[PDB]
Amino acid sequence: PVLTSKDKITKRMIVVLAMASLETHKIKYVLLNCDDHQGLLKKMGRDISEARPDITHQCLLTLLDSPINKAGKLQVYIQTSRGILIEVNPTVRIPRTFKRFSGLMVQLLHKLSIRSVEKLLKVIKNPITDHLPTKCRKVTLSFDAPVIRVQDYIEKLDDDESICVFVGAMARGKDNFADEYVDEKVGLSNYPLSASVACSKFCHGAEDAWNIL
Amino acid sequence: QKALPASLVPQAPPVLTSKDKITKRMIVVLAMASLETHKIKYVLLNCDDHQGLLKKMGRDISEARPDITHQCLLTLLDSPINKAGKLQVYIQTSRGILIEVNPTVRIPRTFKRFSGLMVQLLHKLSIRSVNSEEKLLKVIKNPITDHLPTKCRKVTLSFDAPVIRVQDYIEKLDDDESICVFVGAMARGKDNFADEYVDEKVGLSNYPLSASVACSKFCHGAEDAWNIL
Amino acid sequence: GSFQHILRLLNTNVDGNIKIVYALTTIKGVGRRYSNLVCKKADVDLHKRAGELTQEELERIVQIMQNPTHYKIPAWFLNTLANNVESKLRDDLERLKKIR
Amino acid sequence: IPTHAPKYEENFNPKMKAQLKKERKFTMKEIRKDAK
RNA sequence: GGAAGGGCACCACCAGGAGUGGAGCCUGCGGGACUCAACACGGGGAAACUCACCAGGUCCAGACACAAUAAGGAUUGUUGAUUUUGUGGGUGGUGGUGCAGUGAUGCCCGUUCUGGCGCGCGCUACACUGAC
RNA sequence: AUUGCUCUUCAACGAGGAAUUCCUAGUAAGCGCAAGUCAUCAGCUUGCGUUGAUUACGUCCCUGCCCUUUC
Ligand SMILES: [Mg+2]
Repeated sequence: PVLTSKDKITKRMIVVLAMASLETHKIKYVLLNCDDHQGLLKKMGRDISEARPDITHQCLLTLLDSPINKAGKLQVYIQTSRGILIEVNPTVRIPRTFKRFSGLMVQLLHKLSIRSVEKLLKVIKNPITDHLPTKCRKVTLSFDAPVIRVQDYIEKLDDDESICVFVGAMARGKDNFADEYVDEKVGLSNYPLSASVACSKFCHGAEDAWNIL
Repeated sequence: QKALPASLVPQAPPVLTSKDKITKRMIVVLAMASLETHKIKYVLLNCDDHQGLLKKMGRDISEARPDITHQCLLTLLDSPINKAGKLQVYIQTSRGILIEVNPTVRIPRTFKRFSGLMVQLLHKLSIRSVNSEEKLLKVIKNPITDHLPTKCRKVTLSFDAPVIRVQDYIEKLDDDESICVFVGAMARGKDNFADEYVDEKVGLSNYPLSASVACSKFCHGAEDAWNIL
Repeated sequence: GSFQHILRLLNTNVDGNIKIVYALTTIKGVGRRYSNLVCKKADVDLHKRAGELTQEELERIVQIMQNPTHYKIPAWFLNTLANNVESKLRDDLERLKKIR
Repeated sequence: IPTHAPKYEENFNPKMKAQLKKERKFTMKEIRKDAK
């Protein structure tokens, strides 16, 4: 069965893409990009470094294309830096190209939902916690945190439990976005990790831990 | 219980190069990269941005997607194994052009700047660093075989091939040897492009895998197997 | 004393491991032959590297370079229109176009 | 491992004095054809 | 049309050596799918769809409380307590938009000027079989 | 302006992709010297001389072109 926020009992891998830099600007509304709109964002006063929705597209691509999504054991939540929280239906097949991804995001943010004929992409009311499973463990990706084997971590946790991973799609910033909800922060690899690799890094171990294959 | 070595300070591992063949290393070949340039200024041909032009060339625009190579390079380049200096990348273009990627490079994350780098590389045949000390991207002479290590195992990613465990596979292989993977960056096509070079083809899973996911999934196996962390 | 691995001469960093002539050539305005002559006037043996140089040798070299004529360095030895042409070319081109 | 950024041009062109010389060659050739 | 028997060819096989194509110089000839339901799909110069867009120069940032100065004069472009000096001090608010003029209303968050190549030759290098 | 010399300045280039052209003995390749003698040529044409190789010198198997059957 397709996993949804309504169902809380089933064990699953939750991945929260915190600090997602998705924003629509009309001159028609178009997703702001670091490269497409440099002069405009200079007028807005925001630095172009933190104007990159490409990272979220890359993280979504690897996560949705990851095995566990195919096995029906993964759901993705995206928290926009502006404060917009987005749920991603596991069944979706997001556009592989970024330009078509940008056009999808602007449709989502304005229409608040995407219907093709269960919302594929649905904007939902904060906080994240109410949507998350009732019994679930929360962790963040921290470089400074101790390095832990993702596989060995998952087995030592319970079976009824689910796991939430809060990954920062931000280009640069302090790793305190999800400190308020999380109970402990862990390190995944010894070297610095990009958000996409960390999501790819994490999901493979759960596949090994849960024998998704 | 043991006295520490003379020097514990961590030093950067050597940057693997085609000249060196002895060291055990990871080789990933992004075979069948769809990278083509055409004067409109030269632009890397894209499936969506350019549709009428490739129709004039007579090439199927389904096989006109360089971003698949971009994401595979991105996920492959940023993998910790590259940070450990145990992985070195080759790209075989659909045209037959072989491109050597130095592990030190940092390709742009956005596709638009990535396209600009390919067209510069394909025309100038090489890319120089900002500090001007090494050629990060260089076109090299085919076949791939001469560049590869003297003792090395060759495998491809085949959906139809038996499903294997990457971690168990790498452990059972010898140490002095190396391992080559030939990944199909094509959106859809038959998996015989590396048949002449490879000796046996392996499947990483039953369900279909994306090219980037398979590269990311495979390399995690080496890092766990080799304790790269 | 200790060999000088690097030296500062005329506001330029010169490596000790290079010979005196081919080290002094690094200085702007100093080539191979000019450095050779400066050394020969300074009465410095050319076989020595730059690091073996004593302070007096370096100071004498400085005064050779700064006062060449005072030390008998030979005088012979020591050291819009384009746009108009473009416009004329354009006039030529347009007239020739009018012919054809 | 060390990381070095690649150097490239945003738009590739395959200074003006060379451009001036290039036009001369075309003008030299074009005139000679007309004379012939 | 077929068949048979022979010969020949660095425009054939075979074995190698030289080049050209990378760099510098010189020079001849010619000028409509969708690993991508939803989006994106006839487009081309960063941006600019008809008064736009891009880059710069002016004007706008006075709530209120207290105290002082102060009518024999604080401040104004000649005026008269509007300000000025010091201490404290709140607010996105000529906001917009969707709903049922009205509503503790859901949602979000400026002004005037000045400029705008394709095909080919030849020579030299990338050193210690070398350079001087 | 012209052609030489002196000094200084000191770049790209670390053997070159897909491909492609030529070549069997005084031959490939390297080096210079002379004359510009009605076409062509001006660091280009021609001539002259000096040093001097590797490999093959066999086949119609692939390709191509022929000969004979006054079959
Ligand atoms: Mg013969």
